[PDB]
Amino acid sequence: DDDNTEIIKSFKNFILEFRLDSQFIYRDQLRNNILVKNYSLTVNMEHLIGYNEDIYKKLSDEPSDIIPLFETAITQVAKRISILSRNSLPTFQLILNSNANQIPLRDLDSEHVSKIVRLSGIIISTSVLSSRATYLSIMCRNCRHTTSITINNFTVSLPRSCNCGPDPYIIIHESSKFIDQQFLKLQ
Amino acid sequence: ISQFSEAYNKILRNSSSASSCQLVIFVSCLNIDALCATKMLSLLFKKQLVQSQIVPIFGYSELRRHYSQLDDNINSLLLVGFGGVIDLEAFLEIDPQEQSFRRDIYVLDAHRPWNLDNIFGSQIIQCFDDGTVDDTLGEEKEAYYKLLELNDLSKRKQRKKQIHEYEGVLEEYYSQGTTVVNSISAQIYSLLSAIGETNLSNLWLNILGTTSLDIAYAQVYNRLYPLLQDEVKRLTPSSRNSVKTPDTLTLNIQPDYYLFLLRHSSLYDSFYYSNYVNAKLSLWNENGKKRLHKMFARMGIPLSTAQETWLYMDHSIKRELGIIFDKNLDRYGLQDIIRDGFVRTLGYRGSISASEFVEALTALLEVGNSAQKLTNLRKRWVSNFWLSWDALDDRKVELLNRGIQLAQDLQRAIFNTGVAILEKKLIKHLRIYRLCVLQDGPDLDLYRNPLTLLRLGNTLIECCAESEDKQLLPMVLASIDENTDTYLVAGLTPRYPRGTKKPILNNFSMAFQQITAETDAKVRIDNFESSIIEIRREDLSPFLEKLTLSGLL
Repeated sequence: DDDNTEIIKSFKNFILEFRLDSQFIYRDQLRNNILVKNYSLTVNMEHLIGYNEDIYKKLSDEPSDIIPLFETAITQVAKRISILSRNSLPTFQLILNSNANQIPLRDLDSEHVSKIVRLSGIIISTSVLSSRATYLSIMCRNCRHTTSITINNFTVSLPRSCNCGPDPYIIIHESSKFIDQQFLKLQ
Repeated sequence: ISQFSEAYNKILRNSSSASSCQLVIFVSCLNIDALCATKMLSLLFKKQLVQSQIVPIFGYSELRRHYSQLDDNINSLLLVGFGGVIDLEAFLEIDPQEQSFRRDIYVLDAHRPWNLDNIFGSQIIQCFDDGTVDDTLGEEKEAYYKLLELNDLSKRKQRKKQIHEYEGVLEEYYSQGTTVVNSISAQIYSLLSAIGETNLSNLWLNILGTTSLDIAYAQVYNRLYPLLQDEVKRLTPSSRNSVKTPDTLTLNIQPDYYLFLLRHSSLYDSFYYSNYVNAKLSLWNENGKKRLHKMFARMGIPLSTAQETWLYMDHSIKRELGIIFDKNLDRYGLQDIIRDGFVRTLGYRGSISASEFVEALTALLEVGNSAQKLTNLRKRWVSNFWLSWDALDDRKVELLNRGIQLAQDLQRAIFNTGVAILEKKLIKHLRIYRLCVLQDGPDLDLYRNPLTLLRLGNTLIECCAESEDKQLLPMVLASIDENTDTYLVAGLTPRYPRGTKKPILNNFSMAFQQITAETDAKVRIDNFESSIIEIRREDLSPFLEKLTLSGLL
């Protein structure tokens, strides 16, 4: 995956070199976010598309295969800022809010599926929190293979190979890192 | 009538002192050219750190309140865009004080013809007539040296016959249309290049200046491109990008469009509100609106993709933006759209088309802000002037966008109401000329400003004539909300469809002064421009009848 290296290098180069005259808005967005222990980043797409048209060309193409390479791309940056050596640091969530063109709810029919869509509605009720997983260890029922699975986003079945079978893999909940989830429902 | 550099050294010698200085440069008035000029002028002063006063004058009548009130130590004065028409020597008077007169008022104007009393008989000027109309201009030359100071009965009769002989041809002059030769900014730059400053934002000020008026003709501007493009060639930020880079990062040539707000608005809304395209495609008509969509069907651009903001459209459509138009627009007669334009890129913020910037400033001038009410309103425009002045600065972009969110809205007003007219076919073809009046409309608050009616008047004179046989006929407009029937009425000039043989020299300036000199019925030349006047509904109708006849054209 040299391509992912090529994309992530562009995201680092987008965070470290970005200049609104003259403060670096993102780079400081980062620091001021890790200190309060927010562990998040908010990208402004207009700055993004200003910086390179290209990376927004791909990010509006296949978002769900890319955006997590952007997450890892930014957390690899907070490693060089928030700490220094020669932990643990969760991969930050990015929140991007931008103008674009409002697409009303009725007008969502297929065709834009897996393409970022800005819209507007009144939330009805919020569903009770429940955890998904982020990083969970797994051991085999027999050969006892110790596998650390990094689950990403955005469902995903467990690997069957180290009889053995068909799916001899247990979730270790004593070491598994978890996040949260909501389920809004909007009218 | 002087070298620009030498007029400069003069305004240098009378300037710097203890206490400094004193000079008031008058920026006037509502014309974007003024800003364009006086900003590079003011920056030039700041270079030598010469103290200055700068005054936002609206009314031509308003200038008297200022010059007659506050002057003390000011030995060198500068003025912009005023005096080319009406002379200030009689208007201000002057009253010579102390040859080698103490105060020098520089008058910069693009308007023609100059007042006769101005150029000859040097008192207050120090004229800026150079170099556009020099000329000769032998008609003004014989106007004085003959006139001044001017068997014996036949020599008296001969003399008087000669006097009227000169007075006739002289009467031909100074009674004429007011038409801008070259943008005052251009000349300030010609003055600026002799001193040796090549500054980039300066040059951008020139580009702004030139492109202030392309909404209305060129007229010479069609040949101004050498004088700009060469200068764009006299500098360059880098031989090659080197993306971006974050600094310099400057202006460049791109296939720009008379199309409206391409970069800061959604494409479809960018055709639908554009001024040149309103006309040819009959967009006020529901039957013609479709023809646009047929354009998009020809381009293969989705309707949904046309509705989306221009920043975010796909890259393929961007790379094909300069091709697809060639492939298609030719068929609709829309082939004149693509100019060679100037675009300055600030990089990570965006880019801005030379013209669109001007749309932002104009947007700023009217919005985003019995004699007491009009004075207070003109005052609000005076304050608003600086809100518009600030947007020129590079360091604050944050409010420039406040202009653009307005510039869109205005069109959404202007277009709308514009259509509200064509549905009722309110155009009166009359006989000698075309004329209109808006008796009722939504939100006349926007239409208070002279320049708003300059742009509505512009999209309308542009709409009625494609051309559109026959006989381009100048248009008239009127509007009223408050201030007790002020009914502002602005003069207009015909638009040729890119094939322009003559300047055509707006005649309303003369036709109005003929009426002020007749019954003068509530006629007010208070606005700085000779084309635009005020009227009352009581006296507007007899005024309109006296406008119809006698026709000077």
